[PDB]
Amino acid sequence: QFDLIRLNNGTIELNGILTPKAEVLTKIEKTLNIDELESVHNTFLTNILSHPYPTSL
Amino acid sequence: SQDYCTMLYEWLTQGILNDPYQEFMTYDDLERAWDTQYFIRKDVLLRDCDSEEDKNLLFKMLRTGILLKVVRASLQIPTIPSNSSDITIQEINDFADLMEGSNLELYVDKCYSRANEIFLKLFFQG
Repeated sequence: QFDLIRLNNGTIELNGILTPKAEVLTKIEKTLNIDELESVHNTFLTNILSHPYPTSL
Repeated sequence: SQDYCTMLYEWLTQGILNDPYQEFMTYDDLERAWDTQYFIRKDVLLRDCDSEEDKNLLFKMLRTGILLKVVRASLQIPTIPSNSSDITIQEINDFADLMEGSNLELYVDKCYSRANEIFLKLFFQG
C-alpha cells in the first residue's frame, strides 16, 4: 500500500496512499468495479505495447 | 455574535471552518491537495495581538483547529465525536462572556487539549 508515482525528473512521490494507512485504531473487500477491471486489461496492453529497435530482433 | 461564535466553536471543537463571508480570524488555501497554507486575517481578529498573551492565544486557537482538521482527514470522518477523548466542550452561549475575563484562554485550552489528546491517541497508537 506504498504505491508511489515516479516522475521523469527522478522524484518518486507517494500518491493514492495519502492516508496513514487509513488506520482507524479503534474498531470490506478491496474489489474492482467494471471500469477498474477494464483498466487492468488496458494496463496490460500498455505494459507490453509500451515496452535499439523491435526490428533488431 | 451568535453566528460568529458558532463558527468559532466548530473550528475549535471540530476543526470545521465554514466562512463564506470571510468573517473568521483565519482561512486557508486549497479553498493531492494537502499543501494547505494558512492565513491570519488580522483585520477581523477578536484581539489585536500586540501583546504576548493574545499572540499565544491566537496560535493555540489555530493549532486547535488544525489538529482537528488533520484528524478528520486521517480518519475520513466529517466529525470527531463526544465519545472520543472524554472532554466536553460546551457551546459558546455568550460571546461577550467569552471575551470577558480570561475565558478564551481557558475555553481554548480545553479545546486545544481535546484536539491534542485525540491527535496524539491516533498518531501514537494508530
